[PDB]
Amino acid sequence: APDSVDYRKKGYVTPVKNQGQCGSCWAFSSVGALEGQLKKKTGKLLNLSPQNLVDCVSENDGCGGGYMTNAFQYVQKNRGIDSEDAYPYVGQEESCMYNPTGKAAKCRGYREIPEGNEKALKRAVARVGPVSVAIDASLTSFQFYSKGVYYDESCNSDNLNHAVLAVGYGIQKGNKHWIIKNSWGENWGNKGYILMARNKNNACGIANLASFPKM
Ligand SMILES: *[C@@](O)(CNC(=O)[C@H](CC(C)C)NC(=O)c1ccncc1)CNS(=O)(=O)c1ccc(Oc2ccccc2)cc1
Repeated sequence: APDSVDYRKKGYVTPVKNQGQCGSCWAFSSVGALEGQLKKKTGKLLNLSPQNLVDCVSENDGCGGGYMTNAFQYVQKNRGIDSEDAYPYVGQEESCMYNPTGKAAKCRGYREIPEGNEKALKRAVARVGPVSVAIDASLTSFQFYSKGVYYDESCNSDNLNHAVLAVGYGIQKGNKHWIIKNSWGENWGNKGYILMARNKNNACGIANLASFPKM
């Protein structure tokens, strides 16, 4: 095989979810990194709580938006995060009600990849596991995706607006790609996932806002 890795096979990825009518795409992306590690450093994968981050991370906007690094700082400074079953996802802002009894994971910090360095991202993905990324998902060609390696020249690396999780990488039919997991339910794209162009000058700004937590 060539240089390629798919973590879904491995077991580091949790089933696809839907954010709904809440811009909590960031809470979903941080939770995914958190799970990748929890598997890697435990052996058992478990569903972590996006709702928990949505309500308690005051440094962010709730369903209004938020960064992922800001999500990690909270898990640390709080010392634990809930599991889904413990803190259900209602897709809406409400009171932060963290149940320490159901604390399912924790981290001790994080690390951003060099702004724009695709190779630095690829290494992180291969040596760390799923990384949290932020791309330009405004283009309709992105939204109506069903198959193939997406690439749109009019995509803007300066319009970081949608946060997702890079699950792996590899080639297709002479096409390099970043295996991306979205949070719009398993009805969008290829069962929730989309293959984005890899090595095409950092398309849609894939490497402009990456990070992963340390556990
Ligand atoms: C996400 O909902 C909220 N996104 C953000 O907060 C992003 C992510 C990180 C990187 C902070 N903010 C930024 O990317 C940003 C970074 C750097 N500089 C400026 C800004 C929104 N993304 S979306 O693709 O527009 C979107 C997502 C969900 C949605 O709701 C649905 C859910 C399910 C089905 C249908 C719709 C609508 C739009």
